[PDB]
Amino acid sequence: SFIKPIYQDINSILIGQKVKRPAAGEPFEKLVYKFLKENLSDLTFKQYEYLNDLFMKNPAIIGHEARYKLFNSPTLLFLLSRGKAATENWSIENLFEEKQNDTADILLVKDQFYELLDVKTRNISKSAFAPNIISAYKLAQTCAKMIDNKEFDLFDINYLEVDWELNGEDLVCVSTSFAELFKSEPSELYINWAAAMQIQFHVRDLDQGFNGTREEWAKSYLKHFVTQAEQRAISMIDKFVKPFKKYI
Amino acid sequence: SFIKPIYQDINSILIGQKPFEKLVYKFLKENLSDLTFKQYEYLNDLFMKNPAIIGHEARYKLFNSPTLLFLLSRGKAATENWSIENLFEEKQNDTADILLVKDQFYELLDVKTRNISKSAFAPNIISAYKLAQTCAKMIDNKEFDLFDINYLEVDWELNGEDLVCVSTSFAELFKSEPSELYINWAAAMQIQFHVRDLDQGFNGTREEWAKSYLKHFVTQAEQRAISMIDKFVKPFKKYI
DNA sequence: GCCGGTTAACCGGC
DNA sequence: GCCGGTTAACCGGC
Repeated sequence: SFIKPIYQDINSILIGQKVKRPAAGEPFEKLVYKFLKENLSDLTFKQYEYLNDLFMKNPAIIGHEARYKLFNSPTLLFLLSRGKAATENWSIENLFEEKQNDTADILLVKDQFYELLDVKTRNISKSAFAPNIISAYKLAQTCAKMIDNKEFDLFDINYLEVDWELNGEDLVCVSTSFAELFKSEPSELYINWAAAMQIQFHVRDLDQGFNGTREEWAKSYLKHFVTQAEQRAISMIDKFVKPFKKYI
Repeated sequence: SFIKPIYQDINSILIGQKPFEKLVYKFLKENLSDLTFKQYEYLNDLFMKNPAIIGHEARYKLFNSPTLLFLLSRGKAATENWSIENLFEEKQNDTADILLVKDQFYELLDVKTRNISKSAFAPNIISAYKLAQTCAKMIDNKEFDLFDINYLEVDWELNGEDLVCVSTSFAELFKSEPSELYINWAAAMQIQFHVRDLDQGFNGTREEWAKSYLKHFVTQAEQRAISMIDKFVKPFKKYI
């Protein structure tokens, strides 16, 4: 993680910091971005801003196929790149904006290594509700592609969690948390199928005691994923079928 | 439906105006004034007219309807903690966007929006599960003629700085062929369609609709289960 | 504590 | 034309 060495720096900056009251705390992410662009400026990219960048760097490379070759990475191409029609229709006069379904919130790159940082926010006033982290399915392909292409030391997926509460007309940061996905026990990940199949947890609750290699983590997760999938399917007959079979 | 017989009306005062939530509530308020509520406004109302009772079990009986209880009501806690000084604020999880009631009959109007600019993506309408429980609750309690769930797609496009409505549709869920409904499990188990595409060729009774939908649901459930294996299992076995 | 269902929509594959 | 994943997080049952 490029952000860890100065996490403490951030915690101090964000704790206390306030924002406008109209996710709910989307402002806080901006602050986090703003901050990063000030201390790790030559590393910081909103996801789309990296695509725009890479395509300006080679204007004689047009069409999707050619543009896709510019990633040097099947895994990354899969996590970061936009559609084939979207990549086709890219131009200086037609840059990428934000995309709702996009993988990361913020991207930290340095010497071909990539940290993909999601910035999650939380209303601590209300009852804890573990948010969607990432698609269990998307993560699955990610792991598969990692294995197939030998890409084991190219990129990390990390999260920052900004805790806030309602205080008058503005909203304030009470605390934060930081964790790294590939440093958690894969088989302890909670997959909520019904919830668009998303792994779920609060960052402060994520464990960081994985011991093996990156490649072990992927196999281990794929193992857990496949296993949760086998079990989810049977559990479906009982929840959504059985209880209703009488009425028909 | 109380909306249909003035849909034409509505349609007129919407095309041309200027992700983005378009009122519609305002209008419904003016015309059929007494019969419209922004949902929670109804709850507050329902409770404000009965200050005589507190506690959640006592207040859940103010629905006099197992089935209505299920869709409109808030959890035991928030109910209990309801006072004329601590009313309900907007909650995202609320079923209806707008609620019209009359003669002890309820129309649950939902207001969808669409950007004709971007390519068509059937929006989540209602949860397949939530709908199955409803049908289940209708039957058990023979509540077949009490409520409708209808919709009102509002289409629009951007123009320099402002978004303009370019048309509106309207459909009735309980007039659609149940077996035609798309249940996209991955999308939180939601029914997916655009209103202007919802078929309306159903003619059977209400009890028949529900019975049918439970058959549809169950079928698509077994179907979804099996297909998890070939999508989420087979493809990764090779890695472990 | 433990657990999992909802809202709003929104892209892109072949 | 046809088909289905994704993002933001969110409440309340027992």
